[PDB]
Amino acid sequence: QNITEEFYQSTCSAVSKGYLSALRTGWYTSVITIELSNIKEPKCNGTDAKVKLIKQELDKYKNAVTELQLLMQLGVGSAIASGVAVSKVLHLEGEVNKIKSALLSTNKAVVSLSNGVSVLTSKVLDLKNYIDKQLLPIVNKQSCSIPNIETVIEFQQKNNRLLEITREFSVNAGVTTPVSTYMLTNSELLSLINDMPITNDQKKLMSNNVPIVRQQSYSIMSIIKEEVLAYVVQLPLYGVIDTPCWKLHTSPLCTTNTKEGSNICLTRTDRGWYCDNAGSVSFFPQAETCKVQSNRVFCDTMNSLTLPPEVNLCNVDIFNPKYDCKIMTSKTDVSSSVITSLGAIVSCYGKTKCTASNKNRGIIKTFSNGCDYVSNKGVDTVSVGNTLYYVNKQEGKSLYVKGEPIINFYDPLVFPSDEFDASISQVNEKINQSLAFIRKSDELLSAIG
Amino acid sequence: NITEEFYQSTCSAVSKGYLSALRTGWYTSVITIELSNIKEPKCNGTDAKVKLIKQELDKYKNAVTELQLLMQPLGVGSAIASGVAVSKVLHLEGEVNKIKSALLSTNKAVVSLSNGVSVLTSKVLDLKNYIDKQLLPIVNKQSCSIPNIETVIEFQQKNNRLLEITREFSVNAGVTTPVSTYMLTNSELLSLINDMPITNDQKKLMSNNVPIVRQQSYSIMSIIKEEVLAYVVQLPLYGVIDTPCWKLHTSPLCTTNTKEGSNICLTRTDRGWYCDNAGSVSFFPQAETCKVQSNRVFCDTMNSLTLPPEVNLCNVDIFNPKYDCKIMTSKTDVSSSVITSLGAIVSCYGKTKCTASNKNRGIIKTFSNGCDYVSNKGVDTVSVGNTLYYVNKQEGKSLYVKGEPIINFYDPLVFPSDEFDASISQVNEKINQSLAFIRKSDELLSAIG
Amino acid sequence: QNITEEFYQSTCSAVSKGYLSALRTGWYTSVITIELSNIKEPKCNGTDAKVKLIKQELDKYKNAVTELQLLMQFPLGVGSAIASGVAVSKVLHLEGEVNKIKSALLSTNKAVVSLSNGVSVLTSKVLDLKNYIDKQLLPIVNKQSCSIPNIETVIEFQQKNNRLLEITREFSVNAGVTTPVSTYMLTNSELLSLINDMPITNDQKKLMSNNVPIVRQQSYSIMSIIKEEVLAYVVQLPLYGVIDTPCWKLHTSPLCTTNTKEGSNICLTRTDRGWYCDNAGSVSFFPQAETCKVQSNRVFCDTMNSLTLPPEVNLCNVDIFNPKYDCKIMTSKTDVSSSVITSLGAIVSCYGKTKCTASNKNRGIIKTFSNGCDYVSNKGVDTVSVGNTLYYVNKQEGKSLYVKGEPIINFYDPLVFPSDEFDASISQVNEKINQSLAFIRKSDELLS
Amino acid sequence: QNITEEFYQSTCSAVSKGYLSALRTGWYTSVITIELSNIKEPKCNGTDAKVKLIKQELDKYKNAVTELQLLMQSGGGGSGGPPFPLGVGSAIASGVAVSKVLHLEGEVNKIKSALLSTNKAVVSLSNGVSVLTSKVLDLKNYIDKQLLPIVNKQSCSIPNIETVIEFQQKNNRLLEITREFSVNAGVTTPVSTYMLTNSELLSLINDMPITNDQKKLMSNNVPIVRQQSYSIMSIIKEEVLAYVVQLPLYGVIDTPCWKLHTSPLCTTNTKEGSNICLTRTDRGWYCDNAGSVSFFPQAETCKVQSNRVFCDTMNSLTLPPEVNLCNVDIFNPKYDCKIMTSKTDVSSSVITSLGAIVSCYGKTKCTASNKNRGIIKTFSNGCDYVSNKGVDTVSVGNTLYYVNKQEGKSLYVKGEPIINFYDPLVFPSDEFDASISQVNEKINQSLAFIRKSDELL
Repeated sequence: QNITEEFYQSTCSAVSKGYLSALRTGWYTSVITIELSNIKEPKCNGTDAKVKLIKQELDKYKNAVTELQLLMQLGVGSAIASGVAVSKVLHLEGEVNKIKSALLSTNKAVVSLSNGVSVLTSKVLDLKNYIDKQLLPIVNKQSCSIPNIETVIEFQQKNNRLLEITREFSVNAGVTTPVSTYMLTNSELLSLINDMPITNDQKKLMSNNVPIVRQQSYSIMSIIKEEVLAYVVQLPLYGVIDTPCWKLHTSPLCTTNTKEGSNICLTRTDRGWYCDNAGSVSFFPQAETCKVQSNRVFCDTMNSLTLPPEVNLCNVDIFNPKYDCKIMTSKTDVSSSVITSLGAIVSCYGKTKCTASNKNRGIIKTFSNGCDYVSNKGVDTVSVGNTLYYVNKQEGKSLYVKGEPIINFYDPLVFPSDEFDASISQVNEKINQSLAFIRKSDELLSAIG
Repeated sequence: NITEEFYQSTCSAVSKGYLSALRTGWYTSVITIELSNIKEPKCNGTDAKVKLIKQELDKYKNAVTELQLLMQPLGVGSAIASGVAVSKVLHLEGEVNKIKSALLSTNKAVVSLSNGVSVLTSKVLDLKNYIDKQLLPIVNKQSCSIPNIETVIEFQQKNNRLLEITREFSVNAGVTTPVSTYMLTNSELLSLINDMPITNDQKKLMSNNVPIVRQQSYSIMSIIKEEVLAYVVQLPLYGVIDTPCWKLHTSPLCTTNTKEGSNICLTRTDRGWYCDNAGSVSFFPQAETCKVQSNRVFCDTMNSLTLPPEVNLCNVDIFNPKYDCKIMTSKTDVSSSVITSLGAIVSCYGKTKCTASNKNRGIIKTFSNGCDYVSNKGVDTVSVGNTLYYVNKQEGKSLYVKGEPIINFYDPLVFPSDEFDASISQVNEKINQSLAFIRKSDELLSAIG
Repeated sequence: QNITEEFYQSTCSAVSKGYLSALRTGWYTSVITIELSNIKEPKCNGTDAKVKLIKQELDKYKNAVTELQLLMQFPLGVGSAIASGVAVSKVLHLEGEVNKIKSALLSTNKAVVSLSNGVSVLTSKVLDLKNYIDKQLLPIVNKQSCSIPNIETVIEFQQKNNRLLEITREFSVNAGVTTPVSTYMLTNSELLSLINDMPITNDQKKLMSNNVPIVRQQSYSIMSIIKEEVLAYVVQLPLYGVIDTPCWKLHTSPLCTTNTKEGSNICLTRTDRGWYCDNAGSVSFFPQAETCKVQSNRVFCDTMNSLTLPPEVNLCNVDIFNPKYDCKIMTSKTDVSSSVITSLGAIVSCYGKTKCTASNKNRGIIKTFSNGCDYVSNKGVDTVSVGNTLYYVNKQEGKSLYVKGEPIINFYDPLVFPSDEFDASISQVNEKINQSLAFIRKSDELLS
Repeated sequence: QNITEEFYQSTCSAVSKGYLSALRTGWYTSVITIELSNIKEPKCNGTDAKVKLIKQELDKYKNAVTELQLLMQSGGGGSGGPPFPLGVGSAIASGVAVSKVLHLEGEVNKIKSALLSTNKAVVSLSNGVSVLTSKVLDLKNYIDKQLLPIVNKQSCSIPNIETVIEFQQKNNRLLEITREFSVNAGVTTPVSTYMLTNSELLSLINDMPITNDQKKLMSNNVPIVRQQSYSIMSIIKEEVLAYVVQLPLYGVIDTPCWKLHTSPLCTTNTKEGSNICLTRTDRGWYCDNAGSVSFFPQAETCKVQSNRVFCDTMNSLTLPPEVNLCNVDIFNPKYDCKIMTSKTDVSSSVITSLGAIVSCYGKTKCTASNKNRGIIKTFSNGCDYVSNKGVDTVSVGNTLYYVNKQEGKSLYVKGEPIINFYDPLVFPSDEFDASISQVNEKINQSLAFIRKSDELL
C-alpha cells in the first residue's frame, strides 16, 4: 500500500492521499421478527423453588411484552425515511401476516410487501415455540409439575435478548444507531450481507467492515401485533467504491515579523475529507463523519457537499484563477499544532516554546516562529506550549513543499483582518476597496496642495 | 429463457435465447370488391331520405372516380416488386374478366392469369348486389319512391368500407403498409393464412402475430374496371423459423489514461441481430428492421447480410484469426449508455455523472471512467448525465465476462484515430506500417557518424 | 417573444437564441378503461331491418373484442420509451389488480388507485359499453323473440361502439403501442382533466394544457389487458422537469476556400448542429433534428434523445479556437453550393460557377452572393435561390446580427490540411498538421 | 394533526404550523432507595462448587457497595452538569440540591422509617421540600435471611442451585446500577430501566402532584421522559443506597408551535464572485408561551412526536409575538428581522415538515424526483420550494435527501426575493450576525458617503 502526504509551506496545510472511497449512497432495509407467546399467563398452586424462578421469568417476559406495546404507541434531511417507509407498510392489515406465513417453514424469507418493496425477512428468536412447548404445560394446571433446572436456566437466557431489546427502546424511543448486537447478532448480520442483492465486491466489503456497517445502520421499531414483534434494520449501501480520497489538514499562517499584538493571520478554511464522486468531488467538512479502516474511507454522502474537481487546485496553487480558494483571517497570533495522517503541522507564534521529540532521545527539534511540519519518521511526540500531542505512526511517505508563506504578500495596513468566511478573491476585493479610499482621499488633498 | 453475456474486454454484450422468424419471400393475393356502375339519380323527389340516399350515391360515385385516377454495406431491394407484378397482369385486357368468371359462384377461388401468375382471389364486398337490388330501383325512376329509413342507415354502413379504402389509397399514392382492417379485416387475414403453402407451425406463427404480419404487409391498388375493384395484398412469407437468434449491443471503449482528451477510442461496429439461417448467419444491422414479440424476432432478410458462422467468434475472442471484427476508431470523449435485454452497458467518460439506481433504495452503483455493465437484477434505472434510461425487467440470467479492455493494448501514438469502418487486421496493418517507418528513419539517423 | 440570431462569418454558422425550454424528464402513467359487456352472439331469431342493423353492430363489437384479446401474446444512446408504462401494464396482468380498479370505478368515473407494485395511478372509465348493451340492447336480443329496437338506439349504439372499434383499429396495425396518442385514445377534454388531476405543479399544468398537441406527440398509448368485462390500456404522458431554461439552435454550413481551380480547395464544416438547452448546470444537446418540437418560442424535447455537454460547449460559437473546449469539425475537399435556412435568416455557401441569390417578393433579386460563406436576414427577404433550388425563408420576426471575421479555413495551409476527417475536432486537426510538418522536416534534416 | 406549511419566496424560508407544545419548564425530584445488607465478607472454609458461586456473588455485591461509596465521597454527583445569544444553565442543579439534603443528619433515617411498612411514601425533608420516596429493591432482607446462615457459620453449609441462581438475579440490578454510575461519575441521562423500571416510573407519575393532563402526557411519552430525565447518585450509608431522580415537568402544554426553515438567498444575476447573498437566521422552533414566544434556535433541544413538540426552555429565548411578523414581511416596522450575509455560492437543500427548499447555485444538479416517475422538477438557479406532492427525493449534487411524507397541506407564497433589491456594489457581506435595519445602516453610510464625495468632485 501507499499513503502519502504533502505539506505546502506556502499555505500551512497538508494533503494526505492514497485512500480509497466507500461512500454510502443508498439504503437496504430488512424486517427482523421475534415471535412471542403473548397469550401466556401463569397461575397454579405449586410452590417449589424451581417453580418460583420460572414464574418470575414469565412476569419478566410478560412485562417486556406489555411495555413494548406501550412503546409502539449543514444539509438537513431524515436519515431513516427508507426504514420508516417499510414500517408504515407493516401496519397495513395482513402485511404482518405475509411475514408469518413466509417464515413458517424456515427462519429467513424474502417477502414482497404491498408498496412493491422486496425485503429480506428473518425470524431471529422463537419465544412462542419455546414457551408453548417446554413451558406452557408446566404452569397451566394447578398441579404445576416442577421443571428441571435446565429449563429454568434456558428460558432465562432466551428471555434475556427480549429484555435488552426492550431496555434499548425504552431510552431510544424506537431508533438506534449503531444497530446493537441484541438488535442483530454479528452472526445474523453476516448472513444478511450474504443474502443481499449486491455485487460480490460489495458483499466482501460489507463483511470485512461489519463494525463500520453497524455504526452506519438504523434499527427502527415497527409493530407488535398478532403475536409478532417486528423491527426494520436499515443498512448502508455503498454506491461509490475505490475512487481516490484525500484528507486536508489546515493550521493558521501568520506574520512573525511584528512583535506585538498586531499581526495578520490567514487560514485555509476548507479542511476535511475529499472524495471523487461521479465526476465531481464530495467534500466532508465535519471530518468526524468519516470512518477510516486501513486505507478505506467510509462516509455517508448525506453529510457531504458536492464540489467541482478544480477545488484540488487550492493545494497546488492557492492563487489559481479557476477556483476561488476559501480562506479565513484573524488577528490572533496563537500557537497550536495539527496532527496529520502521518506527520504534524506546528504553528508557533509568540513566546511559546515548540518541541519535536523522540521517545529514545528527548527533544530533537526546536521550532521557529511561523508554520512548520515534521514527518512521523523519527518523531513520536510534538509539544506546543502546555500540550503534548502524540503523532500518528502509520507508515507512509511524506514530502515537504517549500514556498513563500503567502501571508507575507499582504500589506498589513489594508488587510481585512477579521474575515470569518472569505475567499482569496473576497479578500482582494476588500483590499482594492480600501485602496479606493486611498487614491480618493489623497488627490482630494491635491486641490490646494 | 433469455440469457446475456457482457464481455468487458470489448465493451459489448450478447443477448441469446431468441427464436427467428425471417421474411423469406412474399405471398400475393388479389382482393375484389364488386361495384355497381355509376348511374346518377335522375329522380326529382325531395323527401329528406331521398336527399340522404342521393348524398351517399355521390360519395360512392365520387369514390369510384377517385379510384379511376389511382389505377392511372447492404443491398438495395424493391419491396413491392412482387406485388406489382400481379397488379400489372390485372391491368391487362381480359384478366379482370377472368377474375369475374371464377368468382360468380364463390367468394374465393384460385385464378390463372396470363403471365403464369396463378393467385388466390377473394371477393370481400358486394356493393353491386346491394345497389342494384335495393337502392337504384327506387331512385333511378323519374319519380322516385322515397326510401326506408333503415335503407338510408344501412347503405351508409355498407359504403363505409369502400369510402375508407379509397381514402387510404388517395393519401398514399396507392400503396399502403401496414395493412389495415379496411384493406383486410382480421377475419379475412386469418382466412388467408389458412390457405398459404407454408408449414402448419408457420400458419400458427402468423395467426398469433397478426399485428406483426400487418406491419410487414403491403396493399397495392391495382384496377377499377368492368364493375370490379381489385387490389393486391402482399403478405410476408416466413420460410426460416424457430432457429437461434442473438443480439449484439456495442458501446464505445476509450482509454481514460491521461486527462484532457489525449485518449484513443474503439467501438465494435457489428451491432445488430444475428440469426442462424441455412448453415450461415443472417445479420440484420439496423435493429429497427426487426421486431420482437415475446422471445421471438421477426426480421426481413432484404435488410440482411449473410455471414459465415465464424463471425460469432468475435464475441468469444476479438483477436481470433478467422473473422476480422469490424471496428471503428475516433476520440469521442462523451458518455453514453445502451440498454440490453436484461442489463445496461455504460461508457462513462470525462467528468460526467453515471449511476445505476433502484427505485426503493436509491443509487446503487456510481460508475468509474470506463466501460461497465449492470444487470436488471435489482436495478431499475441508469442515469448518464441528465439522461435517465429505464432497464428491461424481464427474467434472465446475465453473466459478466471479466477481461482487459483492448484499448489498453494499443499504443496511443500508433493508433489510426479516425477510421470509419476498419477491422482489427486493417488497423494492425496501419500499426505495422506507422511503426515500420519510425524504426527505419530513427535507425537512418544512427549512421550520422 | 424576442428571438435573436448571430451569424459567425468565421465558422459559417449561425446561432438562434431566446427560446425557452420544456424538456421532458419523467413519465406519468394513467390507466384508461372501457367497461365491456362480453355477451355472446345472440340467440334472437329475428328479421326486422332494425334488428339486422343491431346484429351487424353487435358482431362488430364481438369481433373488436376478440381482435383485442389476440393482441396480447449516432453518437447517442439507446433506450425503451414505454418501459415506464409497461411496468403498470404488467401490474394489471396480475389477478386482483383488475378487480381493484373495477371497484374504484363502478361508482364514479375518475379515481386514484394504488397498484400492488407500489404505484399510484389515475384511472379513468371513458366508455361504458357494458351497461348500455346490458340495459338497452341485451334485454331485447337475448330472447329467441326479439323486440324490434328503436331507430335512435341503432344510431346511438353505432356511435358508442365507434370508439371501441377505432381504438381497436389503432392498436391493430401499431402492434399495441401508439404515438401520438390520438383523440380516440384520449379525447381532448379527457386529457385536460388528467392534467388537472396530476400531482404536478400548477405551472406544468398550464404548460401541458396550452400545448395539448405537443403533449400528444410525446405521449404513448400502451394496450394492456382485457378481463372482468374491462378493457384497460395505459397512457404515458410527458413530465417536463426542465422548464423555461434558455435554449438555442445552432446552424452550420460548409466553409471552404474560393481560389479557382476545380479540385484544389480545402473544406471545413462545424458538426455540432442541433438544439441546445441549459439543464441542471450542464448543456443538453439534441443532434437529431426530429426530436425537438417548437411551438411559440418554446422547445419541447425528450431528454433521452440528448447528449450532456459541459457548458463550455457554447464557447465554440464565440471562439472556435478557444482553449477550453475542443470544437467538433469535419473536413473534406468536396465543395458544393448549398444553403441552410435558419430561424430568422439564411446561410449561403456559394462555391464554383453556381449562381446564388436572395430575392424579395416585389423588388426581385435583392442580393447576389459572392463565392464563399455568407448570410442574409429574413428582413425584406422572401426566398433564397442556390442553383436550381428555391428555398423560402422563415418569416418569424426577430433581430439578427452579423459577427464579422476571418473564415478559419483561410488560416490552414492546403498542403498539410487533413481533408478526410469525418468526426474530428479543431485540436485533432492540429495534431495531424503538426505531425505532417514534422515528417517533412524529419526528411529534411535526414537529407543533409 | 392538521399540519400545514407555507413557503415565502421573498425570504427563502418556510414555516410549518399546527404543532402542540410540550415544554419542559421545571423539574420534579424523587428519592429512590435500595435496602442493603451490612454483611461482612464470607467467614468459613468451603469448597463445594455452589459455595464457590455464592461466595463469588457476594464479592460482586460487596465490591459494588465499596464502589458506590467511592462515588458518594469523591464528588457525590454534585456537578455543574451554546449558540450566539443564549443563556447557560445547570441541568442537575435542582436534583443535586435534594441530593445534598440527604447527606444531612437523620434525613436518611426519616426515609428509612417512612419506607418501613410501605415501599412508596412521601417525605417532607429538613427544608420543607416534599419528595416521593420509593424502595425498589430489598437485598438486605434476602441476603440476611436466605443467604446469611450459609456464610455465617464456621463451616459453610452448601446452598441450593436455586439459592445460587436467585441471588445472582436479585444481585443483578444493584450491579448494573453501579455500572451505569461508575462510568458516568454518578449522573446519567437518559434514565434506564435499571435505574427506574417502567412499572416504577408510571406508578411514580401517578403519585406526583401534577395535573391529570400532565399525567397523560408523561405516562404516554415514557421514552421522551426518560431521555429528558437525570439520575443522580446521592448517598450510600445506613445500610441504604439512595439516589435522586430528576424528571421533567411540563408546565406548558397544547399551546401552538411552528417551525421555521431557512436557506441562502443569492442573486443569480451574474457569474462566479459577482453574486451576493442573504439568509434568515431566526430558524428554529417557536411556541406561544405566556403571551410571549419561546424561541428554540437549536431545533434539537426539541424532540417531535406526532403533532407534539417536546422542547426544553433552558435552550430558549423569550420574544415578543411580533417576531412572527418576520414571516409575512421581512421589511416590517415592528420587529427587526435578523439575517446574515456572505458571498458563498454552494447549493443546499432543507427538508421541512412536508416539503423541500432547494438553494441551487453555481452548476449543481439540483433535482426532485419520484419513486416511479423520475425527475419531476429540475431546479434552476435561485431558491425554490417543492412540496411532497408525489415527491420522494431531492438530489443536490451527489447528495440524496428523502422528503418527509407527512400528511398535510402546503402553500407556495409567491414574492420577489429581497436579495434582488440590494445594490451589489454597496452591499455588506461579512455579517455573521445582523438585522435588516443594521444592513440598511451600513448601506446608508456607504451611499451617503458617496453623497458627500460626489459634491467635492
